[PDB]
Amino acid sequence: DLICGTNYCKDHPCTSPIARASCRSPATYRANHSGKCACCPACVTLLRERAACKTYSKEIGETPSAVCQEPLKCLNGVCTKVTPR
Repeated sequence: DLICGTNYCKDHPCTSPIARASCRSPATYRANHSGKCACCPACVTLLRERAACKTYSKEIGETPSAVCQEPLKCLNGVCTKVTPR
């Protein structure tokens, strides 16, 4: 679990970043998605509630391009409606 301080990616820059111009819909560009602390851009796919998902943790470097559609979270391997409190 490698703390992702505001300047982490300055020390660990994206080495082979994709361009925004390269993502093809329905996939969409995100400036900070892939790699440890999400230093790399990605063309991402969004998943619906209940759909299966792989764990996403940038703190950990586990950064699948297919992610739950915000504010859904991947819990127990399923895109889950979390409502805080």
